[PDB]
Amino acid sequence: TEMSVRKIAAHMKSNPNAKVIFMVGAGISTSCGIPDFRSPGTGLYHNLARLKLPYPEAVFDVDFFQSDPLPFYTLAKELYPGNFRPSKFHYLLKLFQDKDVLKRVYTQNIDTLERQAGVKDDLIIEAHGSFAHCHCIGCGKVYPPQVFKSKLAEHPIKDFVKCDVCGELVKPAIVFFGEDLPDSFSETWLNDSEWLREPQQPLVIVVGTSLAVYPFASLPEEIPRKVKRVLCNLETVGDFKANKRPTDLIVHQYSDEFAEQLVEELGWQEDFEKILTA
Amino acid sequence: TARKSTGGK
Ligand SMILES: [Zn+2]
Repeated sequence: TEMSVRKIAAHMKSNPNAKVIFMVGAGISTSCGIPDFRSPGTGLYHNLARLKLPYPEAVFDVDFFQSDPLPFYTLAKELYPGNFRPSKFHYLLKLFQDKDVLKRVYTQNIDTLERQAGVKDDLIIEAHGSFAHCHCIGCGKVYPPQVFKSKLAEHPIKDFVKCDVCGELVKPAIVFFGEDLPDSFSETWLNDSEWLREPQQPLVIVVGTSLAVYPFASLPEEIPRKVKRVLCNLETVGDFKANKRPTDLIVHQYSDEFAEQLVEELGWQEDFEKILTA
Repeated sequence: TARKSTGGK
């Protein structure tokens, strides 16, 4: 908590021109009202919980989708951008960009709240896709998102969108379990990895993720040993657990609390509050 | 290349 936040600020103040890569997961959007989807109940996933799946990851599993598209359709209705406000942590990413110390944010989330907080498209890698377009799970043919978004408004949701070439189901280009990740993910990580290998020391900060989903969870062990890694998470997970490095910094904090503490350790409160009030 | 999963290495 305290000392490791001081050490992060210590690194940033002693490497003022260095940039930071963030790698984030579902924990940074829980405060927004988006739960980590395996545990349903009151809130966003309420009406998903009623007619519920044979396994927790069924809603984002392409095999289950094939067998029954209605649970995902019901979930997607709640997840289109515009339903939620970005969290304090999302706005911290915008503050790092304003200060010219944001190299990239790699996100496992599909809520696009990094974008909605104002992070530039160039600096966001949406590793698990987004609602920006649709695709056939058979052809791979691409479709505009409106083909799908319009069905989401119907009462009830029935006659799911199908491919006009091969007749298989069409869905948003979100990466389900069982599907390939977008080319931009591997290609940009390959470039940022080379940049991490090139005396202003960069920094990688991993926030709010269990590091249980691959290949995204491979990224922390691929950070060079000469580059300091930070994990801000409720528990020590992933490569930080299995293969601790002496310079690793662990912050067992909620992500909004971490944002608040780091902002005022850096002395950036006044800029941060201006961002928060817009 | 890389496919999404809960398993891995
Ligand atoms: Zn098709």
